[PDB]
Amino acid sequence: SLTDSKVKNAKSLEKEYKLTDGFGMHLLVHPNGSKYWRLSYRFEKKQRLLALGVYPAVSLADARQRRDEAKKLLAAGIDPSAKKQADNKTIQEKR
Repeated sequence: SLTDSKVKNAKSLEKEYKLTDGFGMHLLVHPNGSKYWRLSYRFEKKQRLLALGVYPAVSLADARQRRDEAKKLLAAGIDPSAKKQADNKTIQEKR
């Protein structure tokens, strides 16, 4: 399971790598320096990858919330790629 500090302190390498958080979610740490939240899921029923947002715009807590929302859509038979992820307000945006 990831922590805020592991996420913050992860450094880019030569090639992209994934830091897994569980339940299909990972942080992609890209050599471009950017950090992407992603969810692996199955639907229709191929394996797919969902973008959940960009750190630090989206925190680890925020990413887990967006994962949860995607799992709810999946459970209702809705492809979670149809969702505008930004409609999930972040904890800071809430402020």
